[PDB]
Amino acid sequence: HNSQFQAMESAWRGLKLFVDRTDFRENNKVEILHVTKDELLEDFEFAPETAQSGLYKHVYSAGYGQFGGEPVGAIIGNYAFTPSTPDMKLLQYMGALGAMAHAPFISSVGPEFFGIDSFEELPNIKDLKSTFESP
Amino acid sequence: SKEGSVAPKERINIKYIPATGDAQAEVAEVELPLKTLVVGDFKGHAEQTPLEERATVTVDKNNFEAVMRESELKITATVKNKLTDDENAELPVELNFKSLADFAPDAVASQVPELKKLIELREALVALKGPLGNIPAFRERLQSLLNSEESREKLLAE
Repeated sequence: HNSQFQAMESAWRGLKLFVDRTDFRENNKVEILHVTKDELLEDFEFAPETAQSGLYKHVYSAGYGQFGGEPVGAIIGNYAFTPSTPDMKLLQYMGALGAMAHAPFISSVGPEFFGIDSFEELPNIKDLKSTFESP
Repeated sequence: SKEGSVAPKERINIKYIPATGDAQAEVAEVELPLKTLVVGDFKGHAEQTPLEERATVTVDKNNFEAVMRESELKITATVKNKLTDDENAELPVELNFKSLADFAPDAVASQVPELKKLIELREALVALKGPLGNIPAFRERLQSLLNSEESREKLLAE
């Protein structure tokens, strides 16, 4: 129940829920990449163009952009997105990566994305359309 | 508004940009509805504009309540006064019609101020009949009002 243990248990036992359900005999493979979420935006700040990034090497060129290599279907983002600038700059650089390798980037928003700071008060929101039209 | 693409090359460069579309606007021979023009005196006067400038309004079942309201059928006439003992009395009225229920005597008498006090008289008498026969102590003080004649007439003017 520690913030170092549980966040590194859910990120790893949740992978086992993705390995146990998917039938690998029926033509399925899954690649596992160790990044951290703060490293990844720096890696898009690393290259001057998204077509020379380090994540572009593992999504496009080591997979899809490769003779005979198996191409990438989707990118599981094991992240907790905020609506801040270091998380809208990442998704701007993941939508452009997803439009090059033809693979949608699936991840999740956090409690703080909706502005509630504790998650079980989500049905108490009586107008969620006006929340998204905030500056 | 730019699709993310790759550098072009001897390999093939698939990109997704949706296309403008081809409609080829389809023929539709709509038919002529049997339009009739109901002509005739529909208000209570003669309008001063000549005929070539006034308009025709289209009425169906859904907008008949709006055509009647915007016509402003204002019927002002002098009718006979039968509210008193006078036979040779007359009493003009003022009518404003906005719905089909305004022809009914609930809304005609509501627009006559001499009849607004008579429905209010009846509404005051229907209000009496409920608590009248339930409490038998009302007739006990009718005889007290039969006894106290001075204080009763001072309160009737109020």
